Amino acid sequence: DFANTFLP
Amino acid sequence: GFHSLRYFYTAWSRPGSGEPRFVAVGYVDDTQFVRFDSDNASPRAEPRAPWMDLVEQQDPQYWDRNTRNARDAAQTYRVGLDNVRGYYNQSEAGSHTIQRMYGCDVGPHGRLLRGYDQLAYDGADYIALNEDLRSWTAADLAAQNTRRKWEEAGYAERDRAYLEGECVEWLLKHLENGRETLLRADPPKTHITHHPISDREVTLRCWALGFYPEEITLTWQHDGEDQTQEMELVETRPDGNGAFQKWAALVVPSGEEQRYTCHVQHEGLPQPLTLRWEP
Amino acid sequence: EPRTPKIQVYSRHPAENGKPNYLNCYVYGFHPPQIEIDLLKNGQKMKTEQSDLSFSKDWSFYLLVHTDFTPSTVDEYSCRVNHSSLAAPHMVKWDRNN
Repeated sequence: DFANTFLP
Repeated sequence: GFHSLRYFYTAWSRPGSGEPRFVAVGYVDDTQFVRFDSDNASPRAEPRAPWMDLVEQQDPQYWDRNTRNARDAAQTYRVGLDNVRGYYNQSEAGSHTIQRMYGCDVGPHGRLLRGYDQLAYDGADYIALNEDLRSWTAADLAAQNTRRKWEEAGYAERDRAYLEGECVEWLLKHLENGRETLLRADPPKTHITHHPISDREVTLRCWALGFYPEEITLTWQHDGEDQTQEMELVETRPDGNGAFQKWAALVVPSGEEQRYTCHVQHEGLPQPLTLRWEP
Repeated sequence: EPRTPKIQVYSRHPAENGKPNYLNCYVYGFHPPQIEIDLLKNGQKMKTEQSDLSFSKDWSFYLLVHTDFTPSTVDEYSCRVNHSSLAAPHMVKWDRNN
């Protein structure tokens, strides 16, 4: 799976 | 010796004439296995390697999970491009790029050697997760905006939980399910070419074709002295069928060819090879 | 400030005429990501497949464009790349000793 993505 | 699971995101703006585009690709070692592209109609995560054609039977939720993940990712990097543009007080006229690379290096007994999660903005370091997986390094003042937010949200812990858990577990799944593709070491097919230039000057080019993985070393030697400073060494290139090609060349006096040897090192060989030119 | 693409044009297997091989245009080391890459037959665009955008450790992008091709004696093969780092499109001809 892809990881989580965090908003810059 | 280790294996790697790595993911590569690129998001970039189309200021006037479009919303930003978002592309994601995943690799196990040197083999691509998945992609996502936000430009497609109703965009889905899609397989790119043969064993990935069986994931739907082995994990029936895989494609839906990851498609939903990729589509959320595209939405947040589209906002992320605007946030960062404001950190650098840039105008809305020009295009900009966010990149992300994350994944894990795993040694033999399923043992994590290193986790990483790095971002770049317009092609330069922006923020990176530190090797201890508990802190971030920000590249400049603008990126401190991001580090402070991510510290207060405690995202390092969530990143570390992924890199130590899911990333390691999924490398193992792909390695086992994709053993035929991934756990091979195809040695290069090697030969030497000969094209003279003048009456008494010649180019010797040492070829290596069809090898996997990409790592390889070609060296020319004259009487056992290394010719690295004198050789022309092309960048390794994909052959289009999942393997790689590379050559190294040296210009040499005519009639003196047999005093030059090409040394070839690749994981798929029992022993490194020496190579002479022969009529 | 943009980084200029490097270009290799080559074939999958050592080339001979009559045999149908695979024509490759590998374009790498560039930034920003938007770029136009075409494989050309006698100056006219061939239909072609392009790889999924990816990038290297230094953040520079690389792409492979590739198509089925059959070498001959008469036909010229080139790869045309345009990118913001370039003043105008660059074309590199296929030459059966790249």
